[PDB]
Amino acid sequence: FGSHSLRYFLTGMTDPGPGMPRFVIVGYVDDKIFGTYNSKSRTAQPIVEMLPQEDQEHWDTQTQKAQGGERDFDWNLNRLPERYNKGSHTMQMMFGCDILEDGSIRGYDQYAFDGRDFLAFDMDTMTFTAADPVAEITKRRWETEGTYAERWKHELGTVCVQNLRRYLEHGKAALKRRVQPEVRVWGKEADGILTLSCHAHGFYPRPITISWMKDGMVRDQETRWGGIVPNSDGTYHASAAIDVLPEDGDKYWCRVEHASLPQPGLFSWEPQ
Amino acid sequence: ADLTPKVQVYSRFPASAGTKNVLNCFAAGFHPPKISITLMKDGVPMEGAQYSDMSFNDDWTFQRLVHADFTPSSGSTYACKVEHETLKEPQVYKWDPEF
Repeated sequence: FGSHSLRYFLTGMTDPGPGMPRFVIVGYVDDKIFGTYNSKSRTAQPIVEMLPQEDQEHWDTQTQKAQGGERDFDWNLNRLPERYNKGSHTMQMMFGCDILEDGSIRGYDQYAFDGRDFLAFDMDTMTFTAADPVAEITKRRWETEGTYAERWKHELGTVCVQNLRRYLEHGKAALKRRVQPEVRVWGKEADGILTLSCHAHGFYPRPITISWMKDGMVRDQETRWGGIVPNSDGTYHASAAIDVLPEDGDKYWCRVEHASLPQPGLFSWEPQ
Repeated sequence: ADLTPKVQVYSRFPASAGTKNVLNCFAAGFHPPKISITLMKDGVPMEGAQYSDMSFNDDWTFQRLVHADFTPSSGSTYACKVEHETLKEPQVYKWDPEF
């Protein structure tokens, strides 16, 4: 089942660290950063490796919208700590939309204060849900206004979906290009135990599987997975390790499944 | 769920002695977002490091990628050193070179 997603990750910080911006937005289409904003540059800009031929007009609009969000977050960090009778603080928002192959859409809009759920909006019912009785104050104030729900319905169900469709078309080359993993298996023995490690370098898209097998049988009970983690160029990394008897090193195989491979790859430890 | 950084270190490309590459450190799962992440070669900070814009996972915890161009040497030790207010002392994570 095919679908695409647009997500914005907004963070405001009272204590971002030396020289770091207090407010940041990172935008993703599917598993790809398409653009960013921060409070130091005060500019929204595309990731050119995904969106190589953007018009300035669009990004002027994004910049002004982001500057508005920055102001909204500045007020949150001032006001919410007092309400919670609560050092440093953060405000976060995750919002966006999906478009699905079946013709439907979804909207998402969630907030967190100090890394804890605060509030959510449900596009379909146009209602807010609070995470706690302090957040309930915002929920009730916003809902009684009527306007917040109308505006967010528009933002998610009209604006977000228009922009997602735009970035899918503009970013087609990067989104559809498959980049194969470069897989290496290495072995290291210590204290009579050979640790086998399988690292998959530089794959795209993000979904990948890695399995260790011996005599055709997966050894999931013994496998340690490193997780899927990003490279700076939009590709990903993942890994799995297993501890084996040194004398058994030659009979273990690492299986890797990825959209760029026509069949699952198989890799073994080949010491000289 | 303790909000301390979870960290791993990895090269962009499969590593070979004397071949230019990029060293990555990815820290995730932490709160608050202020964090020091430093790539280290033989106990000396690596030059030219770049850091990702602050972002977070679906569980709200923060994450950051730091990377620096490097040419791996056998007989150097590479690491990522992380300082964070959940940690009593800086924590260090060794890069397994895979050669």
